[PDB]
Amino acid sequence: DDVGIMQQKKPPTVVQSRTDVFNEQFANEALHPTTKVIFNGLDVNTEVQP
Amino acid sequence: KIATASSARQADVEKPADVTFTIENV
Amino acid sequence: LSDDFKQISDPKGYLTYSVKYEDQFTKKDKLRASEADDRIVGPTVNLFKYGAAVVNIDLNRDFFDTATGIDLTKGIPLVQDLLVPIGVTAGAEQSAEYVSGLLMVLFKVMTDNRLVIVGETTTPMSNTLSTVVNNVLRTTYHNNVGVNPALLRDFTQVNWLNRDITNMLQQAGTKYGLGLTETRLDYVRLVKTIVGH
Amino acid sequence: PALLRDFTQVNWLNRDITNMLQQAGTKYGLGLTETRLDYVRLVKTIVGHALNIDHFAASVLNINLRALMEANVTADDRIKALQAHSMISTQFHGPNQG
Amino acid sequence: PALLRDFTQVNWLNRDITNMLQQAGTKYGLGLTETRLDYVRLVKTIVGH
Amino acid sequence: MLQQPTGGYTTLEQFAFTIRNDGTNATPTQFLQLLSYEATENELVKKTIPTPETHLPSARNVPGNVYIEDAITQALFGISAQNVNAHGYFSRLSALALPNTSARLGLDGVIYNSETINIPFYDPAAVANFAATYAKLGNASTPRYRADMIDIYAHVGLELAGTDAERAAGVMPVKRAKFDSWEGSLISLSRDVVNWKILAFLIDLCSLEGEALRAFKTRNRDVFRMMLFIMSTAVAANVVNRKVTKRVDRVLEYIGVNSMRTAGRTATITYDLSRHEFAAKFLQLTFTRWNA
Amino acid sequence: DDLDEGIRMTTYDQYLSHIRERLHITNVPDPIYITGASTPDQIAASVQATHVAVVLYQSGVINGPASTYLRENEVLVVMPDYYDVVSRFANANLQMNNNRYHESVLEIADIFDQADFIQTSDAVRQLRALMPTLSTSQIRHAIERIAQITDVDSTDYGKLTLRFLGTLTRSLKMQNAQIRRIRPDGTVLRYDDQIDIEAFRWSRYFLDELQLRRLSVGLRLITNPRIARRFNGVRIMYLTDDDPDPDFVPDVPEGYVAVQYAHRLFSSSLANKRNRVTYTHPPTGMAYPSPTGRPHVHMTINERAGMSKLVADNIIASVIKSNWVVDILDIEYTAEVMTPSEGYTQHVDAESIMTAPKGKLFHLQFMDGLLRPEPSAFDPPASGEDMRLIYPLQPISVARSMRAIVNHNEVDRPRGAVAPSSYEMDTGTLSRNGDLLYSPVANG
Amino acid sequence: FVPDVPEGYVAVQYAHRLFSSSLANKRNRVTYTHPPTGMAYPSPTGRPHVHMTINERAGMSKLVADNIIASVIKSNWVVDILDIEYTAEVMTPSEGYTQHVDAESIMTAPKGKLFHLQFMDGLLRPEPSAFDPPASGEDMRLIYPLQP
Repeated sequence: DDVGIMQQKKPPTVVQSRTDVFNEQFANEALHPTTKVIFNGLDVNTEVQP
Repeated sequence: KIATASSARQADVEKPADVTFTIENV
Repeated sequence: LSDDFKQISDPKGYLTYSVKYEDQFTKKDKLRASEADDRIVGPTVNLFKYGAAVVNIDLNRDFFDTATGIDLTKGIPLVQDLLVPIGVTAGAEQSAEYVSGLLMVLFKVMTDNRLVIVGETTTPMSNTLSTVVNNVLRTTYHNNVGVNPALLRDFTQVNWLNRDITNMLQQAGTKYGLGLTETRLDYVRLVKTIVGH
Repeated sequence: PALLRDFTQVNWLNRDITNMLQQAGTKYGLGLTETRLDYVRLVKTIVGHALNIDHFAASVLNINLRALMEANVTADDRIKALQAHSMISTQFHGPNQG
Repeated sequence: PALLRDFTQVNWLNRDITNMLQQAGTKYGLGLTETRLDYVRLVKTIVGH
Repeated sequence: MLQQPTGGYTTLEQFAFTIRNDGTNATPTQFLQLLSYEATENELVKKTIPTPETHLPSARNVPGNVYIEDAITQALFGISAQNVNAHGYFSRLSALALPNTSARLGLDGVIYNSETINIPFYDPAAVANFAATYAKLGNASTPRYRADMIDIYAHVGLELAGTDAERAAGVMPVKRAKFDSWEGSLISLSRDVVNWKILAFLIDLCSLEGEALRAFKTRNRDVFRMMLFIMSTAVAANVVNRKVTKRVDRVLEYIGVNSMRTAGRTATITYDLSRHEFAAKFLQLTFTRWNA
Repeated sequence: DDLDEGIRMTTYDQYLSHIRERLHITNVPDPIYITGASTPDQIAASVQATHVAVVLYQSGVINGPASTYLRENEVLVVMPDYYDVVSRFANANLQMNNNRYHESVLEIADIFDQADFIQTSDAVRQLRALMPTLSTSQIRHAIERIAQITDVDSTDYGKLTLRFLGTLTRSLKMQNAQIRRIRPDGTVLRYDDQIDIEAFRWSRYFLDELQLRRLSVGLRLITNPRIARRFNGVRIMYLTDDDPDPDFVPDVPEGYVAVQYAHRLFSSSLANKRNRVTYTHPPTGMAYPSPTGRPHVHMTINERAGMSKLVADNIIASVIKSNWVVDILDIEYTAEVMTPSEGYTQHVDAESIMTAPKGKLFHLQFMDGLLRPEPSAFDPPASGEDMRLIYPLQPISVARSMRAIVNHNEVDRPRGAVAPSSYEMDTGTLSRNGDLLYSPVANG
Repeated sequence: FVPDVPEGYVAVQYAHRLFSSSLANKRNRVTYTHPPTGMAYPSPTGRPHVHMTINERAGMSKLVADNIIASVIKSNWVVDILDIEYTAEVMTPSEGYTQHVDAESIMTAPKGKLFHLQFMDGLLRPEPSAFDPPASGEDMRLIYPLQP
């Protein structure tokens, strides 16, 4: 229940950037769990608060 | 530091029976 | 004489516990415990240390060796060239390799001619053992006590575990023991004496 | 001194200390003891230990920990203080407000 | 052709083939249909593939 | 196998529910006496609770003894409960729902796949009556089946703080609860409650019928109200101390209004969204049974 | 009547292979045929004479009371064949019915009291069931392999070393073989204790008594559930990776319609100026060219072989865009159950699962995400969704004994933690004959 | 072609208040709470069909933008961004799309930027030969005009 401290092993993260038009195809899809972010560069929480 | 998995299984320690020359009883 | 049996001490089982730990977990409270108790309960409390994510019961790979042609690395026995297509090489990772595996298990157990001889043995002086262990222990035990979860009673930090195990052991239907126990064959001779451990 | 019971060679001492500890009015303890704050969270868990420490210092460490326990400051307080010191209608998007 | 059954992309073909094969009057097979052995050696002599 | 007494399993002294009160033992009802309420301008109104989905989770066979009581009571009351929506436990619950199952629900609150003669267990008829509804907790997360997490707390409020006239009217002012209290009174209360064998209370809730059921509802109202109290603290938007003379009075604004607060706090146990899904589903089911 | 209850019956080939030679060897009259003119009293007389509850079938329509007797005393009728079995009985109830049988194994120990002539069990049958149909040449291979494992020279075994005909190979197959005296005519004589030696009455699969003793233990090990870890079938489905437990199989949702996969279902078809791999849906026959917008299907796939790549890809696309659930029963796989820190050392494309050779063992990994600690309260929110396709069809972790040896909240148990089974710890006692036993439960 | 909103959808004005970090299954999530019912939706997959109207788009968190677009993809949200100004070049099928506009920029750009969308006119697309086996892919269009 304790909040984790050591850097945990996260699942690999696909970043399918999504454009005005695209040809989705799902051969070679990963079957194991795999996070799917849409935008590039999400690390926007940069103003650290001591 | 990163989190790490590890594994262990109980070891065999079976050995051919010792040939003692001493005896326990009369 | 014919060597009809393979006399041995501190025997391998057909099954062994195998365990995976997530090593970031570790109880802050170190458990200093009696020396004599740690030479009985010890291999267990190391095998099931805090953070064991899983404890499986596998075929003993050290016993069902590669000498028998078995490979237990993928969790099932797998034997290389028993059931095979003829006129063509079988190919890797065939599922028949599993059925072949069971035969080689079934074979190897059919021909286990091991005969246990008592190995090196301690006789702890009893005041030197915590009572939960002393109730389990029966006079004497092999120094290679091996592992059993019933040993974790009143030792593992993991409270639900100790509560559930103490809950099982305190029921009539189960009762753990260790080392020398009386048996119908006690005092029987055969060159030496038979005993029950 | 309560530790000296059945240890110190000095017999009158052990007799008098055993005599005190066996009265109802006094009862020594050591280490982890249950308390009303057990299981309470504050990042980590609060616990109670029966220390060998003066009651004045113990009293202060208690009031400190309980001060921090009741303080209940959260991220929203910080995003509020942040908002006050930033240009009007600036937007903040931190963690959970609680 | 009967081996194309449930194995060719061309649907109508595989349907028509599966139909002819599912008729009582026709039945494809491939391999060791029969085995005559010696009356004394007990080894196989004349197979029928 | 335990026979179920005509008054339900709760009549047995074995299943008595008793919270601590600044450390002393107490019936839930005599703790609930300490509760006091300050009304505010807002008015809770109980909407009809939507009828629960008929679809039970599939009765898949699973390895091991599922510990369903500890699962439910933790998910409702235990600090930082985890994996509360994980499906296997409720799959075995659905397995209990079947007309002639080999599964048995022991008084321990565990389900054993064996006939297991050694361990005492509830009459299978009763636990089938109970699983037939509470296995539905297994769809607590699935979006098609999710419970209202917001309006349902109105009912909680009504069954807790509500005066008999307010329960008649079906509407009550939103209330701020308060009581003379000890240090970690809310956490300690939840600990006292999470040790409850609530499978007894629920199995009796589902299996009992007619006058026996109604008499059970009056006999066990204060227990249910205590569980409602723990949940209401978990979702109270704010909780604080108020120093009246030497006494300290704990206060929780507000009863009956789920804040959907998810971040943990010192004062009380706290629901992650998964626990809100679970608890909301538990409430929909439990109130649908409680009102009949 | 319960599934165990009913009229026991076995095919003649089964009777001949097993029970009959035992009847001969135990010196009992051949059990009677039942004409249907047969009285139940006759059948009782026969079951008395044979010391086995068996009768052979003869001719049509067994009479009612005799049939009721067959049911009440569990007499094992031996049908020549199973075609139109119900016509053979005069069911006044009209309740006896084809496809209302329960096929099951029956140990010979259950019908014979003569313990000396019984060595094996249901186990070996159950293990033969896993085995491929075996050519005699394959059998010889298997034997020679087992020989080389045991370091014996099996050269010229099962062979003829003729000077002029050369070496020749006879079949080594001989299931249930017996040593029997033959007539000079060459035909077999029934075993006679009067002239043939006693060691010959029942070859015990040609094993030493000791090897049989160990063979029983081993058969108990092989048929034991924990050892059986070659899992079958995968359920492909598009969900967020929520449930921590490795053994998870998502339930199929209420609205789905099961559809057996067949090449017939998918067809190239024109749609909006292109050749979509259209799927027509059998309940309505509506054709859906796009993977999206198809009705919720629980498509079982009994046989992956011959599936088109455009079709395999189209099914997986339908799994995502239309939320199909797709069981694939043809897959045999081993599953390693990884802990969260060790992640997923192996990764599999949907293309590989849709196109593995039918006999090869896939090796899937599954997370037991239970030992995974809560996020720091200030970690940035995860916008996107973790997603998961592959699932076990039946439980994995059959080998599991313990799980999550860590505290939750320092006292409360983690959800999903498992205490070791009680039977691990019952150092029972020996029986009066030296067999192992669990401690008595309750008393006495 | 401006696609119609499907019958089951509900209109919801965007507000920063609708999205928030929240603990779910051991992970912080850009939870969306749906104002008609108030229920939180920690993940994009479960969310009710929503015809979201983003009148402003200023001040909005980039995580919230990735979450809304994920919701379009997963929950089939139809999200109408009113602020955007754009030129649009119709293209012949032979021409193809010479250049694309990522949703990342449509969702996170200054209010005055002038996007240039492209649109194929499919009227003159070649018809496939009757026998040729189907291609594996599926073409998709994520962004649409609100006006002709």
